Amino acid sequence: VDTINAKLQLVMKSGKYVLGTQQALTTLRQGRSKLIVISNNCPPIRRAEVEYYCTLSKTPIHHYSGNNLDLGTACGKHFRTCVLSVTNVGDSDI
Amino acid sequence: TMMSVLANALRTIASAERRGKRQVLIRPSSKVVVKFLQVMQKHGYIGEFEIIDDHRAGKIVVNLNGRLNKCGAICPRFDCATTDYEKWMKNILPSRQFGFVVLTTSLGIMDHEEARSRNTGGKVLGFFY
Amino acid sequence: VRMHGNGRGKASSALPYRRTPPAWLKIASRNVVKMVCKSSRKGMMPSQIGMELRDSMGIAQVKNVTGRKILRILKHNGLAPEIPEDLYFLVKRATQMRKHLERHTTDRDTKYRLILVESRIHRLARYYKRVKQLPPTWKYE
Amino acid sequence: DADLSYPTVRTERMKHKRRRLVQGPNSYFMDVSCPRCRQVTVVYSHATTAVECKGCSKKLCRPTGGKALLVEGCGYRRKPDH
Amino acid sequence: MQPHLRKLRKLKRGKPSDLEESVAKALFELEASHKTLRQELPRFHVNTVREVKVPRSKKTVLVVFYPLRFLMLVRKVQRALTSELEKRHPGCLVMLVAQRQITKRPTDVYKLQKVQRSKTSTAVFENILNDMIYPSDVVGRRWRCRTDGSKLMKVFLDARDRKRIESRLRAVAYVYKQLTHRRVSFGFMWNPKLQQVSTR
Amino acid sequence: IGMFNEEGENVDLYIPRKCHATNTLIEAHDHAAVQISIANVGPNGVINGTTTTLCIAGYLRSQGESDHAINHITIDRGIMRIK
RNA sequence: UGCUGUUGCUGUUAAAGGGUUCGUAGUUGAACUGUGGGCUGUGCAGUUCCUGGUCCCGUCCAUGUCGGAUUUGGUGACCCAGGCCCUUGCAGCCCGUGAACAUUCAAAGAAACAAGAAACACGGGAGUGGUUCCU
RNA sequence: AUGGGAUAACAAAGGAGCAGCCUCUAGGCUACCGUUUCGGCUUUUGUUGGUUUUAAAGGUCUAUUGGAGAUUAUGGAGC
Repeated sequence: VDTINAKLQLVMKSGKYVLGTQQALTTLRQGRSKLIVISNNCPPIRRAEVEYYCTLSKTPIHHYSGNNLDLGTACGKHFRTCVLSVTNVGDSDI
Repeated sequence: TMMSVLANALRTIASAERRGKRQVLIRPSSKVVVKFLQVMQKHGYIGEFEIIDDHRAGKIVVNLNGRLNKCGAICPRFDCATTDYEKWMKNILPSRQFGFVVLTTSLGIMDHEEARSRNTGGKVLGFFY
Repeated sequence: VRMHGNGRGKASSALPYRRTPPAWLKIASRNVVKMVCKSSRKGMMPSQIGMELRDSMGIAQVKNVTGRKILRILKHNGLAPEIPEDLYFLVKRATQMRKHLERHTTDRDTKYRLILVESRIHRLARYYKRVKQLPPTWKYE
Repeated sequence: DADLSYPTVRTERMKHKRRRLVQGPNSYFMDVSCPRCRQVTVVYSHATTAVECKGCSKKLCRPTGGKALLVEGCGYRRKPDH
Repeated sequence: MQPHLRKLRKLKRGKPSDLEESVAKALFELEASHKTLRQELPRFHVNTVREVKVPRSKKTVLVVFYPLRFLMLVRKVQRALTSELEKRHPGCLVMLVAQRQITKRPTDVYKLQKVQRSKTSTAVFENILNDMIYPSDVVGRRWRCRTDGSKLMKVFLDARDRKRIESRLRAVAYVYKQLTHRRVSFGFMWNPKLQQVSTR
Repeated sequence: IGMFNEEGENVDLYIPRKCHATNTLIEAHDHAAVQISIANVGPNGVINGTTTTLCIAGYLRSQGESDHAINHITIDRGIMRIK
């Protein structure tokens, strides 16, 4: 449900994340990515390769519950993000 | 919304004297409620207090001896110059003999008779006959 | 009586007269102060921190053991939340009701319960600016 | 017969906690011993949370509304007030 | 200087008193490892004064003042010191009272708002009960206001503790008066919760 | 026990009785207004010389605290035994 | 004419509570920093010592269970009492207190110190103060 | 204008959004203000103008003399 929505706040004031699908593929290529959050309206062939780098790099995708606009406000920012990657978690447990 | 903590205090004493109770238990004690009561106690209209600690605001338990006819609070607390004891004596007290008007003065809470002699005036608090 | 709406119900914790910690607490103040902060780095509020202590760890009152309430302990360690928590949980209700009403526009009951909740926020936000604990330009949106 | 300032046992056992002359608590800490491991954790009377043993994590009580239910014959020992 | 003179305040190291020496020694012996667990808090500790007070009945009281800085020490140990300071001194009761300044009432509305509450009289004099009475608690207070005009405090200890402290209270009642110049009278009460003054 | 003249002459018309419970004056027109005279006793259980009499005001009988009030008085007087 | 009502009106049915709720100007707003002491003489109220007028103990009876008496009874209980400054409170009077606590003791708290103090301490002016004041 | 300080009002605060330990002596170094360019400067040396030294002062660096402390450093923390 929204049980994740609480963890993105802690990552936000703790840990390291990067926003956007093209800057979140570099965290996979480097194997620095500890989580992958993807929106609903993320276009399919973008969702598909993001999910594919996550099978090669064994990182744990979480398909989010809402829009890129809502994904984006969860991490309380005024813009939109269809893909979020957590470089390191916080005291938020994954 | 307890606006005046004497208003609440002296009503209870008043309205539990009209019922003949032997004791009253008064909800929010305060530095003024005590000093008022200790003036009642000086002239014989109340026996004893207990001021109980709740750690917050006490609870006064007053032993009534049956001798109070009324206890007011005058809410806005009008002033008295020492020439104005005759208004309050006239309006709020039954006779020019036995009533008492309680004031706050520079010197403290005291009767209108303790005030005439010390010459202070002050602000009115209440009465008791 | 009650701020908005009419209940008069009265239910509250009634704190004890005796403020010395029990004899059976062997936990030093500095070991409490560190629990508070340790669990505030888990993204918890104080109103909950104080529970996990009385529930599991048996600390009834942190003022009575630690010298001090659960927020000086946070404010001193820089772990204190950015918005007071009474204000955070109202904004959090109002926004969900705003998200509720966005599909359901004939639901009049929660259109009125907003009108209440928002009018609270603006009273707290008026307190916490006056008291200087919010930036004086703080606004609902 | 009665004093207001020194009330009988029978009157004030009845009263609400706020309506007492004192304002006291209705709650107490119990000393609970997990059944699964022999270990002892203090547990608050009205728990309002999942409370677990430390060694084994057993969920030693239910949150239930008024007064928490301890689990399955776990030993309670009621702690003093002080 | 002498090894046990570092248990005093430095002004009184030079010219102590026949009283001030004899606890200094005793604090030192217990500083020196003898009592387990007071090997733990011997060494950082000091005494300012001690005073001999004679209640009007039976046994004198040595009132040992130490600086407030040491409360959280002594509250751990206070049951041990007094017990084992009395063995060292037979026939007199040993009380431990931290020393506290009291700001006079300011009279300026603008000064009242600046006063440390812990330096105010009502806060001070309370801690001078808790010092005389410790480890036991004040369960209740009441101020009995009598037709004479007299107001008298009543401080209600636990009944669980009746057995230890009963014997000390006529002194603790009196010493408190000499320190504060206020008066106190004690009674005990059992369920402290439901408030019932013990008679039995 | 009444208002005296400056010359010391007692000026009252009469001095009314006071309820021993409520301490209220008993008025001429008050027709509950009871006296209850309990015969004072001495060892061997014979009546002699009994002055102790209770006065209750009209108010109090009609609510039915007369009984409760006469328990309180006879106990302060020692005419009764708490147990 | 208390039929304009601050003192001082009325509002269920006579004239009069907005249909409900939110709410600004405005009015109102909880408790707390706080019984100063001691000494003397004198007015009040609540443990030495003396009473034997009680209940308790006990005795004699025994009376199936509603007699009783019994002396010493019994530091028991209790009591009515005493110009006990031994009591505590309290009224009034004198009068001392750096007067909580600590701290100083030199010629009488001086100096330091604690507290207070801008009506103050800290330096300074002869064109200051009736010719630069007092000891 | 000046006493009184009970009741009140104004203003400030919002509690890590803080916060001065005092003291005897010795040494070392050190202008002091001011700035746009040459400016300013404390008595005494008989007096005024010019120069200059020494000295205190303050500051700053080091040195330890006595005592505090309203919060235990011989203490907490980690190896």
